[PDB]
Amino acid sequence: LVIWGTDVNVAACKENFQRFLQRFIDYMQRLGEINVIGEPFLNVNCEHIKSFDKNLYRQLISYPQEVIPTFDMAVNEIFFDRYPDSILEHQIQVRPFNALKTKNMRNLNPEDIDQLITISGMVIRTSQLIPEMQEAFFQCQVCAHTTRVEMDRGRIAEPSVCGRCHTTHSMALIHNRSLFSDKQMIKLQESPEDMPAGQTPHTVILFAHNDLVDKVQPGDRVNVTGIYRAVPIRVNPRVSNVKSVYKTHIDVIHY
Amino acid sequence: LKDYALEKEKVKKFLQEFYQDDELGKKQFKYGNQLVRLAHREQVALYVDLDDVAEDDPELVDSICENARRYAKLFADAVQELLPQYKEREVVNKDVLDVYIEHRLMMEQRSRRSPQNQYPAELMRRFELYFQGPSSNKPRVIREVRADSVGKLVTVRGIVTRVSEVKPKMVVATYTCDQCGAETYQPIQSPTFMPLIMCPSQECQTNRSGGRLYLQTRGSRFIKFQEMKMQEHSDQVPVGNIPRSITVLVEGENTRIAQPGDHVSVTGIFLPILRTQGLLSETYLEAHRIVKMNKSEDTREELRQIAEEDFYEKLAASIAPEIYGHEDVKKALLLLLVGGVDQSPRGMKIRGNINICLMGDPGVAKSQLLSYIDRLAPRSQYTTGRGSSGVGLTAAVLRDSVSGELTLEGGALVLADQGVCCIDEFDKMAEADRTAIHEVMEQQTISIAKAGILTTLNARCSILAAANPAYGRYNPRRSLEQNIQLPAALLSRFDLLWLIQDRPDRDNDLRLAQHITYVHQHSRQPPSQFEPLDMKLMRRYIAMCREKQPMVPESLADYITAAYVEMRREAWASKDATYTSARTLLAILRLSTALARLRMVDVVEKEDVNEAIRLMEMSKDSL
Repeated sequence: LVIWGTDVNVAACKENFQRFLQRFIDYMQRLGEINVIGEPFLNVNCEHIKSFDKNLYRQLISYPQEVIPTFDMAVNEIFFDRYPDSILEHQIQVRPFNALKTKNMRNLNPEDIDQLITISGMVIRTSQLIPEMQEAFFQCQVCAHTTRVEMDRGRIAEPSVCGRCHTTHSMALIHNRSLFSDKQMIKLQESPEDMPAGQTPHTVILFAHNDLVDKVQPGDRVNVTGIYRAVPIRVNPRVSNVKSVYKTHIDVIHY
Repeated sequence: LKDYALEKEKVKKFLQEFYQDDELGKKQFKYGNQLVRLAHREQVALYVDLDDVAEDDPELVDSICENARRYAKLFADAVQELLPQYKEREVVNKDVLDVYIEHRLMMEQRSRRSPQNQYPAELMRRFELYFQGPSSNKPRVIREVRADSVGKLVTVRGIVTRVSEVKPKMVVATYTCDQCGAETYQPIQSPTFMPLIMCPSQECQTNRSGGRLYLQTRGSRFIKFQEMKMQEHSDQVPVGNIPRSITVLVEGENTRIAQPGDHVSVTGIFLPILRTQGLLSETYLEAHRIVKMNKSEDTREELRQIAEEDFYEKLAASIAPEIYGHEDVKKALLLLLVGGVDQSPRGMKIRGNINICLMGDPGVAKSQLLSYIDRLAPRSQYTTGRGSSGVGLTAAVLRDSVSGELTLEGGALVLADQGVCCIDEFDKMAEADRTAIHEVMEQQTISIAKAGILTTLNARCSILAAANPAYGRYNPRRSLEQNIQLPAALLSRFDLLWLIQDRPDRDNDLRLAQHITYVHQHSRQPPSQFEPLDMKLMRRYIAMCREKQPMVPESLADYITAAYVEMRREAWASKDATYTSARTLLAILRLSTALARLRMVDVVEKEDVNEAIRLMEMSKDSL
């Protein structure tokens, strides 16, 4: 019937939320202005639907790396069929907006390895735009023919595995479909709501990867709902040894 | 050296059919409820009190003590094997780990003992097990833990001196390949591990293919981890020794309990760590329980004559006898020995903050007594003024060789927790250090936007200051604010200022030469026919007096208030160098702290008014 290894239903919303979309209408002007303006990053709010059924809400906080992309295709399918003469140059990514205020922001247990969290703090330091290296292509020397092997969709090509022949960045840099991303080093500052001043405040390294960079000014209010991540820190570049402690870092998904 | 099946059966029976009646006088299956909760993911940590085990199996307790890791793993496996029979429904998917675990079990059963075809025991736990030290084992001193006790469950006490922040540590690493479709598990025990390259999947075993694998953090097990350094209690360290530091690692629910400067009790397994000319290894302590008090939640006149007699004549007379007199100055030390530990629970933390200052180190060699205060005073730790560089109190980031990734360390103030803090060579301290003391006067509001310091120090000790005279003795002709270059306002913040002028009093000088011989000359040190006693007991006599917790009189305040009116007018009208202000008010109330507790009358209080005054009179006109 279906493979349950990824915990993914038929769009997870076809029988649950897509019919709600044609049921929720029964403010036209407010939802329709999305089409006219052509502004990406849909900014849905905290799901009050969760009070009736948790399962709908619980599947967008368990495996968000494999669920948020799913919402993107669902939005486009209706939008293309309804308004084919719209701005198709900008792909639209659904992003939660003002999600559930996580209780005990300081007390983040490592149990929530990959779950949405909401931090509330300030911005201290910001870094200049930094690109990030990803999979590239090589240069053949046989009959001058470009052979596609990994072009076919369906495979998972994670980066950092094939960092060889960087000379490709001199000539074929544009043609490799390797548009570098943007990252901004950001250091949040916990604001414990006028705590009696007991323990020290926890710093969290914020490293937004999306193209939303710089829209956050230093020293402001923080309503950043993000996705927790953990990566292993190399002990020394000279060796391959890896220590059994991981650094916290949070990806921003928010307007 | 025993059949492990029999021991597993014994622990199974012990867990299944033991109970108590202490729970509201009702049998509630003490371990049974905890097992039920563990099976239902209602509880994360399981504690096994060895005392209950000893109630019917002392030999098991001794065997456990002789070897801790092996019995720990055996108990963990037994609990894991006892859980499934208590499952009642479908998992409510508490977190991602439970989701992955239930899919793994469902898929394994879907394909309905091979050595390499089973999940590692640590991967499918979702529970943590720890041992609480049995009461039989007396606490041990850190110096006495040597290589001979490696692998033995021990308990040691100390003070937390260097605690890092909570970070995740990896137990089982999850690997997936793009050709196998299975899951590869690599349990990690050492702090270092090597990422895999070639997948060990059975499918690739046949094909000998490339099998390039990618590490993932999805289904990996994570547990909490901390690094803390603990140092010996100063009360039991010998005078001819120094305290030693031993490393303690705490994991799981047991974390986030220690704070710097707090007395903790630690129990764990003493194990060596390799770091990848012989076989070298370090030592650490994998804590299992950190324990607070349980009982804290809520005298005949024919035997001795102690409380009727003033402590100013009795307590002073056997403390610091080598001091060359100056007993009047010593009286304040008695106030300092009392401190402000006994405080009302209303946020008045300034009661224990007594910032006493002394000017003049060469004076009658009083620099010697400063060290003596820390050693004899209990619940106090030795402190140095300028014994090291500036890195000793603040925090910085430098290179490391053994360990330490941006770890946080405490300073001198944190070193002595709610006790007596001694600082020497005040002049030699830089202005940055001088502000740091001044920050304590501002009632502990330490907020710093600098990268290396963002801490809030728990300054609850008492700050004792000794000031050298600046390149010369006090000048009678020159008044303050002109002869001393440092602003008086900085010194004004200090509550008490003391200086001793070495006057040519020939009669007094005669006494010292005779007095200096007596020390270590005979065994009659308390000359007032006091029995020699054991030196240990002298401190214990003080402790029972503090436990009485008497009550000061409230009505006594109004009578003293009338006295203050005259005191203000005469002090101001003099217009001399010595002057007072509203800060005197703090001193007066602080005076009653030690004075009124001593008198256990509770009927009429009159003498305290003159006694409080008499303390000010010596302070008055001290110049």
